Amino acid sequence: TFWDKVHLDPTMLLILLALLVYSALVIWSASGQDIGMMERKIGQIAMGLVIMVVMAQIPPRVYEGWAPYLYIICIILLVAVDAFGRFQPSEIAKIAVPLMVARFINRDVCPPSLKNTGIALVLIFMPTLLVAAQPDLGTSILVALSGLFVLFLSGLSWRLIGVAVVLVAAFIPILWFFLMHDYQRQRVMMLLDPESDPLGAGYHIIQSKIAIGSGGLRGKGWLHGTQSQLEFLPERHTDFIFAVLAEELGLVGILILLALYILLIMRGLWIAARAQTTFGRVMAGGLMLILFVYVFVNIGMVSGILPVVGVPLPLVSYGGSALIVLMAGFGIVMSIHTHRK
Amino acid sequence: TAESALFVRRALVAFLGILLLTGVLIANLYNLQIVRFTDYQTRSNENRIKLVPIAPSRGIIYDRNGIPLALNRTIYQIEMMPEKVDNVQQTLDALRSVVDLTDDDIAAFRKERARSHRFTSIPVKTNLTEVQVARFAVNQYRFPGVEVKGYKRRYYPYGSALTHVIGYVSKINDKDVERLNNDGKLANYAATHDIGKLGIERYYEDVLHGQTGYEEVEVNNRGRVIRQLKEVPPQAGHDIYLTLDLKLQQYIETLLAGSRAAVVVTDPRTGGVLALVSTPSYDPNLFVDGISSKDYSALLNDPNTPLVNRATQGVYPPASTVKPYVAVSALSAGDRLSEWMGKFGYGHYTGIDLAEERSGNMPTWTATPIQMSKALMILINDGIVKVPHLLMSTAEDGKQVPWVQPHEPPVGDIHSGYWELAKDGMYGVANRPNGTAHKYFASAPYKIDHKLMTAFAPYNNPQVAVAMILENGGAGPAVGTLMRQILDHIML
Repeated sequence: TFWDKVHLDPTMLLILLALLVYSALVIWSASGQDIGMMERKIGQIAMGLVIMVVMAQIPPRVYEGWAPYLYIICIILLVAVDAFGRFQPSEIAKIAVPLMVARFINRDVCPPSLKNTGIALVLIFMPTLLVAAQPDLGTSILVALSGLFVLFLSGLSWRLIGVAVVLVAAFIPILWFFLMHDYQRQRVMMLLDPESDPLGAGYHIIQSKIAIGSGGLRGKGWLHGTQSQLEFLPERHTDFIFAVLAEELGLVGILILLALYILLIMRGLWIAARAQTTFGRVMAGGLMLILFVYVFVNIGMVSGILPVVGVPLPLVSYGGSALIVLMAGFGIVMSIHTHRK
Repeated sequence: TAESALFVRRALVAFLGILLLTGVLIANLYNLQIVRFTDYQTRSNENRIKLVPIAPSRGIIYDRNGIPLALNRTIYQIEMMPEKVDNVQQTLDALRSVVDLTDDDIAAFRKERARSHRFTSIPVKTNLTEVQVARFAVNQYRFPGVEVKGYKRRYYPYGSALTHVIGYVSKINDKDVERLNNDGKLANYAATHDIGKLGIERYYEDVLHGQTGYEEVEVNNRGRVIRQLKEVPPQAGHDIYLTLDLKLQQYIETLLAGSRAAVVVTDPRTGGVLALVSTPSYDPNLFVDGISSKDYSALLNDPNTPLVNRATQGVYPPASTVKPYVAVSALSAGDRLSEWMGKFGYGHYTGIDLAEERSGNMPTWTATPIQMSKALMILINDGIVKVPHLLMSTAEDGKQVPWVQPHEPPVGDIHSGYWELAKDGMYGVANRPNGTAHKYFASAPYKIDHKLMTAFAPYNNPQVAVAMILENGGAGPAVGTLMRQILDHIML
């Protein structure tokens, strides 16, 4: 009963430490043996651990109580950043909107009320998605899906989901016939097909595919030490760090990384299903599902199937904001897990 | 409680969804790197598999007769990788000792050493001679990473003949790179280094360029394609067939010489522009093969202003050339004349196949020679409007398709005698003693300070219409005699 006293989850902390060590080694490989970048990455990891532990202390009831204020300040500062033409606060958005959504759900009937509550939640969503999509679309998808998972887990009626799916699937062909004007549809095809149009947007994706094919076999390919050819694709240490991982570790490295990511997701959902109050029941689920969205979006990026989108791989890359926000999510999850009654 | 079970079910569904997505990703990777195992096929680590762009064979510009106008030869260059050279200075000295490399070339290399994005090719020498290529080939092994490569640089066999009309292709700088980024065209332009800055090379830049190829070639040391695996064929630029008569172009230029000026001969029947001429016509090969700052500056400040294509950029007052059109407007209307001229084409882009065209001003007066050509075309056609297009045809499945004129509201009514009145007036001016141009076409067996003049020889069913300007009076005889032998040569 020591970890609970510290308000930390041993299993999540251990898996996250293993994944952080693996990320450190991968960055060493992908940094060109750069001492400064490795020092900065270790500093970012330490800051992430500290913020995770700090966030794991404040009780979930405080999270529910302050969710309205955090959401309000986040929306105000997103309106600010969208205005004036500082630090990109989308991380605050994707850690805040699930909180506000979970609070609003918790303050209503057990399953959400059709077009009485779900409409309110989606209306909370739309300003956030609009503000986080006006500058760029990448983080907007994450911001939406993160709390759409909260709504889905809250008990959103399958009737509404099916109706929406049917309506969108009926509107797409109409968009595919009446709104198929030549250059709009051509641009849509270009965006949808990354590997297409080489030498441009698809240039780096094709280089990444060549990288993953080369030394990507289950035979581990060439191992570690930057014994690779991965400066063909720039920013090999931030976005295509998965390309570096593949080319320098084979298929086994990718499988191990994905196994760690799925283990983290399973533990998070397992402790979310045990949360007493519905707010913490759905918040942890939303956080874990958005983490998997990160993983899948980035791996599809590098393997060359999803459109072009700037979603850094979770906590295995160079960059603090994404690391610290994921760590804060994990801290919220552990607080929910340990505070219990 | 109910909520616990509901959340458990919804979380299980989401977990199954993410498991399916993970399966999708793993299947992608297995297909991409396991089944597609030959993506490396690299026995020696030093080899790469860089995705080499394939520049397409730029469309060869022909003319009416069909002879080539601008060609594409293989010019050789000295290439090396900055990041795979043991000693830059020793290698540069060795180049100086084998290919007589000049210190100015060293300075240019150093300028580009930083300018050119790192981790890529860097050129040092241009217009490499055959003897130098042979020397490098026989002593190639004595250099760390230097390799000679031949790159198709647009050749203009007639050179100063058609430079403003055909255009020139010059190096892509950062401004062009960002301009193409705005249009998302870097994909189709990665291979090519020289891109049209004017002439037909620009307006039909996309037509004459076409889709650029690419290839995944496993290159060993010295950057040699040895294990080409995947390669989309490059869509060779469609060979535009201009409405040009190169013989007429040469004749006009030869009879022009120093006289600065521009000549826009045309053919009202088909709408083409038989001869587009500009006097200075700086040599185009200078721009293609790494024009230096000194020569470019000399051209820019040159009093003759060779960089100005007088056919389009030349915005000059038509003076008396507008009299037929004002007469037609008056006969068709018993500042409305401004609207009538705008309908004719003055004051607006003529649709000519030259993106570098200055529209000019329509006072409510400067009109380019092609604008006068369009006005005369409309005059010949009794109001039917034809764009002064230079593209007679292009390359297609059938390898030839005539240029289709975009119909637009014809001015006035065709079945009106007003147009014939203007034609008869011009014919009388050209073939009557009271007329000023009579002395220049009296002996024609067939009826026919800047100094401009426009006319059409075959009054009955005209087949050639001309409008040209003699800048600052040129240096030869009066423009009338010039057009006289121009017409004489046009149909003998």
